[PDB]
Amino acid sequence: QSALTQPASASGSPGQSVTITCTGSSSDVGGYKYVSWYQHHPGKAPKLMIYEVSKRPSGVPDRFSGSKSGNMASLTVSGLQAEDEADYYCSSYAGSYNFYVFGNGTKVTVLGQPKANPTVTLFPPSSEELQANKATLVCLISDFYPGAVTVAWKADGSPVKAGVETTKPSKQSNNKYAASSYLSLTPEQWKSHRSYSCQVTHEGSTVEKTVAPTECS
Amino acid sequence: QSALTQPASASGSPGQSVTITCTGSSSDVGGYKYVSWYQHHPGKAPKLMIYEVSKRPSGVPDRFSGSKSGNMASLTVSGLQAEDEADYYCSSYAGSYNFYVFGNGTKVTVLGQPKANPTVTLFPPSSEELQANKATLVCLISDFYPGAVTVAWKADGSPVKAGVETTKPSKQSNNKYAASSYLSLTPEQWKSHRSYSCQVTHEGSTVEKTVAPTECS
Amino acid sequence: EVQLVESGGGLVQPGRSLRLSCSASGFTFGDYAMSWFRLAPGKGLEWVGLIKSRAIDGTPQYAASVKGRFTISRDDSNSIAYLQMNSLTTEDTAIYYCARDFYDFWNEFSHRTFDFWGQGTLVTVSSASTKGPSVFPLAPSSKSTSGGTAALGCLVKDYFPEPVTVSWNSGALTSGVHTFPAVLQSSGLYSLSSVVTVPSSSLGTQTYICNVNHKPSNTKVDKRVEPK
Amino acid sequence: EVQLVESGGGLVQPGRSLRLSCSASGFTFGDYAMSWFRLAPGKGLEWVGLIKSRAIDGTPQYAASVKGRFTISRDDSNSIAYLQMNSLTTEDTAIYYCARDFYDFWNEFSHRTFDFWGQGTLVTVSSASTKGPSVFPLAPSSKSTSGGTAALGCLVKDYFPEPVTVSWNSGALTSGVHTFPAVLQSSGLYSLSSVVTVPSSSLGTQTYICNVNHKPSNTKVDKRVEPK
Amino acid sequence: NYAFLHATDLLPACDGERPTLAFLQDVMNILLQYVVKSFDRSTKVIDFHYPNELLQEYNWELADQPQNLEEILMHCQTTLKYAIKTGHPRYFNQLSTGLDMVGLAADWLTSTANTNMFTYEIAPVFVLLEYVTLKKMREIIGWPGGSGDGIFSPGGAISNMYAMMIARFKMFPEVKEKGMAALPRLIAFTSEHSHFSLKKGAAALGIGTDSVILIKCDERGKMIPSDLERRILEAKQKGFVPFLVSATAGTTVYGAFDPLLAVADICKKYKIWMHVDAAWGGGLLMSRKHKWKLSGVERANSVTWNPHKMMGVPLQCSALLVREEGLMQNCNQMHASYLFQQDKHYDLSYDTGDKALQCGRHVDVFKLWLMWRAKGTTGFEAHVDKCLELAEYLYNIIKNREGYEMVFDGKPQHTNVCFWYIPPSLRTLEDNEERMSRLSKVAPVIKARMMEYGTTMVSYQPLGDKVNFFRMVISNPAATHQDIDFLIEEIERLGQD
Amino acid sequence: NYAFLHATDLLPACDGERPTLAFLQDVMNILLQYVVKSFDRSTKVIDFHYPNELLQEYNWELADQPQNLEEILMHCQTTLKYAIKTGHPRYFNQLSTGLDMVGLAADWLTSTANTNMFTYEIAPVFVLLEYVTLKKMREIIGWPGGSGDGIFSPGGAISNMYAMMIARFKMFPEVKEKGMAALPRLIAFTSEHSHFSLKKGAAALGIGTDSVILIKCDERGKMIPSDLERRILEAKQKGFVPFLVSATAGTTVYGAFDPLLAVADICKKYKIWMHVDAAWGGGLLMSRKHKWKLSGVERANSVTWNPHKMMGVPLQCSALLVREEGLMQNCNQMHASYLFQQDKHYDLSYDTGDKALQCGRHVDVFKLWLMWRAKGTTGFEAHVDKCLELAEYLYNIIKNREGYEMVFDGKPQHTNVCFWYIPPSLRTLEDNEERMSRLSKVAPVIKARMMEYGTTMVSYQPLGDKVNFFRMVISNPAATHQDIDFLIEEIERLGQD
Repeated sequence: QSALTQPASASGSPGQSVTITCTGSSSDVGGYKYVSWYQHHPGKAPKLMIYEVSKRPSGVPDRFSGSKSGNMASLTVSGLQAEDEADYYCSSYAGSYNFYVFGNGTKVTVLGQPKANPTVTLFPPSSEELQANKATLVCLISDFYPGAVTVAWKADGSPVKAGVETTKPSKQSNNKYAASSYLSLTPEQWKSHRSYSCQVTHEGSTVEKTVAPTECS
Repeated sequence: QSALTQPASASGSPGQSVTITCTGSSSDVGGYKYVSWYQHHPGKAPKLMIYEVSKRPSGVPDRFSGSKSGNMASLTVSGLQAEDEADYYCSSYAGSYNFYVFGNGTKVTVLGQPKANPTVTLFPPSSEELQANKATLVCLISDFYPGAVTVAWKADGSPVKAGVETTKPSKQSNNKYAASSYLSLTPEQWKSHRSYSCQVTHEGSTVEKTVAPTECS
Repeated sequence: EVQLVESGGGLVQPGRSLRLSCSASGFTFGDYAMSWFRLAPGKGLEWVGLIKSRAIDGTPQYAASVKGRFTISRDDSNSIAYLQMNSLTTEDTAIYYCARDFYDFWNEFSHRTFDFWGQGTLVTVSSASTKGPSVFPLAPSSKSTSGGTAALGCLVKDYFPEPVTVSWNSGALTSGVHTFPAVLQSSGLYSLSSVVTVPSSSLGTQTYICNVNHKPSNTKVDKRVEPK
Repeated sequence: EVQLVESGGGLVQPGRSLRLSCSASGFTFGDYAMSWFRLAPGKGLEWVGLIKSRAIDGTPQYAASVKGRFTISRDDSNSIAYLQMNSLTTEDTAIYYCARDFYDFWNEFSHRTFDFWGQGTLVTVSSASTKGPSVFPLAPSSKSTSGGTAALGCLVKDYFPEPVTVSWNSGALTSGVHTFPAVLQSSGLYSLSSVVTVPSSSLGTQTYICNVNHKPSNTKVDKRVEPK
Repeated sequence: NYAFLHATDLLPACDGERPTLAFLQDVMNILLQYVVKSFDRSTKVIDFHYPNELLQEYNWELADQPQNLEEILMHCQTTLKYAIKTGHPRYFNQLSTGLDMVGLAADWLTSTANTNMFTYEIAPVFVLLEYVTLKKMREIIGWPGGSGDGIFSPGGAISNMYAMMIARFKMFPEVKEKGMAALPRLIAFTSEHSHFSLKKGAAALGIGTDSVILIKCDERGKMIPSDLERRILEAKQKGFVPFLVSATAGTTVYGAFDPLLAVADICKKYKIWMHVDAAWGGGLLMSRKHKWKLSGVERANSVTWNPHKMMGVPLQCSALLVREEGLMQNCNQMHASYLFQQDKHYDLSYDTGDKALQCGRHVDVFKLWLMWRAKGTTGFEAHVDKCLELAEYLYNIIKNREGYEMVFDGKPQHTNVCFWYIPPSLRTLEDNEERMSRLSKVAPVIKARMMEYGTTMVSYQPLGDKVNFFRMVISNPAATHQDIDFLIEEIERLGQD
Repeated sequence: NYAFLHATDLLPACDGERPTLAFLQDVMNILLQYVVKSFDRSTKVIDFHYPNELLQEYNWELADQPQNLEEILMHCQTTLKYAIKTGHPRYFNQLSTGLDMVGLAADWLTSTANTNMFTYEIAPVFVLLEYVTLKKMREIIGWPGGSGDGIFSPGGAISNMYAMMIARFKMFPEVKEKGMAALPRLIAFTSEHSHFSLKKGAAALGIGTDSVILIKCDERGKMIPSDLERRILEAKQKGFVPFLVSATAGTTVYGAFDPLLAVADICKKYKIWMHVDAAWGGGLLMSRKHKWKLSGVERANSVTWNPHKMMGVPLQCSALLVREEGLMQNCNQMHASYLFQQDKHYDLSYDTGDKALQCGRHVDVFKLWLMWRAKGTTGFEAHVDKCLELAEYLYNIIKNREGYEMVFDGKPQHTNVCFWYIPPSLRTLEDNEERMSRLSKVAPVIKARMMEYGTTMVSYQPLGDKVNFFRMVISNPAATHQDIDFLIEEIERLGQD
């Protein structure tokens, strides 16, 4: 079914303003004026921020502002504070068959700027793993801000989309700003590609860690 | 048919106020919000004063006020002026079957003081008429104030409501404040009653004119 | 801006047909409803009929009284409405007004309130056939019963068409005399009257006259003679 | 204020039936709509089903996916709603939240916006118990390739139920260590890892160990041996 | 012979008469042969066929060239073969079941007389028949001397819409020109078990389903007066307008009777239009043994009665009876003129044609009137009293026989028996809640096997909370004790272990 | 026999067969005589009688006791005496004049089969007939492979109402929950000469007649494009929503054709749903000689077609064809967990769910299907062309004769001849603008004479400002050249001097 398109992450600095987008379809956001926005703190209850395009509920201050035009809604957080750091979800009525629909949410983080570029470090499969009949390539992406990261695996210059995962931010301060990415293969699949790369994309730039070929091309 | 009930005449003095009532039924005035009031001055087209209970149209003074409650509407003239002296008609939508209905109309008179006592004069049938086999009794009511005057005929203390009419006022001279009332009978019908009276009721007091009985007890 | 001018009125015999025109100006006529009202002298306003906008319907609606003998019509090309009246009764005597709906044709509150009233045209319906004015004296039954002053009068009846011109003592008095408004008395008797006030002691020895003139006929002269 | 409290959560076998309760407070329950939403780990929110005000109708609505195996039910006498889940799949693992309509139940804008969300209750559906943790070393693949500092690691895989406890040099290291939050890899493999950073001079000449414990099984001790 | 003959060779051709006289008789022979064989217990109730099989078995495609008469006779025969016989004694799958002979003959006459009851000018007798029948029906309710307004309607759903339309128009005439947007919020009140057509009417007429309040019912399907009066108070306090209260006499699942006396005094108290939906309860109004059941009906403002459900009348015939004369004409006309007055000879009082939304009207009266002649009120009473005797008998058996549980409290209200049956294996499991899982599947399995065998057909349904239960209805005219006994045995014999 | 027998002893009783067979044959024998008499030109159509007299003559009273069968047979015979002879050739009073033999036989089978199209289980073949027939009608329109949605409706008025409801629900579905009050002002466009069904629909559905805007028509009778674009422009500027444009292919007053192709581009430009009313136009689609008039029909979104007027089908069969699949179920159905449950014996894709406001409807398809088999498309074409020929014959006569004035510009349409007739004595008078006074009375006087001698029946009406005119319509199959020549002569013979 339809899921509303929201950018995964957004950021700003204290006392500044920031605006978040929620782009739907003609069958949801474009079809109705019933667009809501929720705020979600980790492990807690969702809180209503905006209803009916631009209207607030009681006990939310007048620096949160809503608006929409055509197939796209916007939330604008003016006068940024430290505590405004949360997940922001948009939702729409979407007719009887689908009923409700939600977005993919946006993580707003308050500090901003490309403060620290990631340090990437790669680890190849152990002797114990190869004997077991498995191969795990592990990539560690250390100490970086903004929190948003897009990480990709390339074997001999080809992108690998199979047998991978990367772990999400948690409560701990040092594991909020670090990411681990694990690629799992079999030994006679791992042997076929000489060179393994772990490349990351972040607001500041791109940073790529690899192991160079052991034969001449 | 439904004709909306309006008081015949109402009056006041400059800088004061006056309020006019228009009482209908539950199926007209009580049933709908489409109630209008018109102002009519002699020799000129009707003018909308109030529509939809209390709304004024463009360029009508902000001291004519409309209101309603249940089966009865009101027009209220605040800060009364000389030019406010006119006929005021009320009208209502009455539903699809009858469409519109109107009131009797109300004459507003600007003075509000009983300045002079009316002079009433009665006249027996003309000799020329009696020879013709007709009898006309004429009653003249001079110099009455402030507004309207109500006259009735009594023959030997019994009311006569047949074969009579009274002359409607007009702007010219003292014809606003003078009225004629003619009663027409036949001689062998007129001779039956001993005494003919012309009695009037007016704002200031009471005034009764008569011709005394031929035989006295 | 909006102006409505009605024409076609006059004196008409009962049973005969008559067409009233209403010529509009200041608005685009074909998109608007038009309504007919009638004002009878001192009897208030009455609704006659209604014709809607051609964008919203366009078929005429009438009132009970005039149903199937009056007919409302339009010429949208020249901004002009008509009321055709067939088989007039004496109860159809009135000033007839043309009126515009207050609201625009797209509007929710359309066809519920009327404004922009014309000047109206008078329609009088009459079967009177009486010839010339009959003048009647109004004077005391016996001498010197009225105290300090006496009031004399001339009563004018039978005149048709309206009205008559009254003067006291050959036009010597336009001050101290009062001529009352014309009105219709029972069974076609159009009726007027005028008063003159004089001293009580003047009666008999001083002659007072009323002179009455009627344009489609001839003039009349009436004297007040001693009540012996 | 209005308070919603959800209960019934825990670890449950696949194919079984389970009832989640939501106990409301702060309003006259039988006249109000109640809605169920689900938050899946590391993904968005989804609507599960809705049961309406009995004044408005009261008939429950569900989502396509869960239709014919989830059932929403009420006890208006004790202000408590239920979600019954039948034949649970491992893909039904999520936090389930209870929610109240924002508007008053008579109102025109009813059944369009939801507020007063509870804490939610976690439902985990079993990936099946198996043998104790397998520990794997993550360390350099060739002699002295390091700069000013060297990083070592322990990778722990093939465990369930969760969690595991990780210690470095028998609790000596409370600094220079990073332990990542547990992740789930393909084929039901729960996976955690920890890194330790030390000086490049030390490597090979100083003994470093990772200690892993899992309470429903046995503890493991893994040594970092020479790269050469 | 019908190889050589086509429908263009029939009348009004100049050779047409003789083949026309033949063809109608040959068709009528096939109809008689279908009719007689229907009313037998040995013949199976149903034989089941999927869509696609029938479409490959027989050509149903529509023709370019005319097709000769023998093909048309085959098409008739083939259709009547595959079609389901709705006369059967052992067929309780639908509320409509059965078929009387006089109604059939009347509906055949109707289709031959071939006219439109929207005016007297082309439907002379039929307009008079409408008047006299509806007058007698209004008398029977309790309205003095049969006075009031009335319309023949094709079905109860359309009758509910007409009633709701009149109810609206009574309170606010403006809707015709102005539409729903102009007017105050119209609130309607109805029982929690009330039929879905009332909700459909609300959606259709622009009023919206939200503004139609369901008020809560007891164990028996009967609307709670206190919550009703309270919700009326709440509504009228908030500046909304209560216009319609729709109270139910014989609910279509449980057969339940709302408290008419209570609702009538509420209708007075807050000035509300009263709709009594007696569509599936109407039959009882004939009877003088049991009249106490309908207590309060005399003070109703609009009544829905279905003869096709309750007196056995061939399909399509619903009657909407309204207390006040003149309403329907005023409600539904979209001009003052309107071409039945004043030039036309016939009086306004009986025609009065432009009094419905539809611009032609079926002659649904003639079947009902000719049946009411042939059977009478005494027949309708006897029919109803016999159906109630079977329902009393049925309850007395099943309640005290093992493995039967009722969906509602006490005796059937009504002849509607809403029950659950418990297979032997299940019976010991007294334990709360868990037994729902098996129970919710029993009624499908039984219905499947019933339809396969063709032995007896009874309806099943779930209703909201209440998992899939059996709904035995006794509106069949060809029912007798033996079928009831057979069905009780058949349910147990099939529903095991 | 029948003098001591009652409805009770007929079927479904055991004794029933032999009496029931005899009774149904006796009823049919009366109908068979009625039919052959009714079609003859010598049989007088009506003897006119006031409502009161016709009632007082005979026992119409509703018996408490069962009446005896002898009386019931007489009641049939007496009704058939009094009732109109609607087979007649010279009878043009109504648009759906006349009766067809195979249709009659089919409508008897329809009623005898005695079931409804509520679900496939209770009406198997008939549901399959609806599919093929409506598919074939979509093919005849021009929609690919017969693709789209469709329902058979009980007359045009209900089709228009359903179409308007769909057209709304396609823009905003929220009407179902919240009603028309919770939505923007929905503006609808329609021709100046439009039929009253649209007004009735607009009132019913809560949108109001004021929200329906009337666009001006030319001399010939068709909706002017400039005014149409202007009203759409005005509406869409003023913050109102254009939702429906209703284009009239064959206006019921005049037979006039709006320009479908032209309007379709305007519909596309402003995103507006296109309703094509062909209720008095439908027949023309069959004729491959004349089809060119209806070019642009292939763009239309909802089409109302009446078979009963145009193909001869027994009365009140209207077909609503909708371009977009799935709309009708979602629009009209509450949810719904009884009819449309997924645990059925067949998969739910074949439904045929709750696609109208009415709950359940009779198997009316069978007659049209059987007629289409028997006559074919070629027979329908033949009929339509022969009617158009007769209209051109009639035209050539009235064209070249004094005192005959056509109401619309140029020659016949379609088969509508809309004319004024001027009596001899009136012909010689100059235009002084009041001649309408005499002209108005003519059609009433002629109508009285025509009916009183029973020689022919033609429809008369005034329309807006236009005084009383004759609307002659050829839809009768038994009409001939001789009857036209006779009609022209008869009008002069009555009208003089």
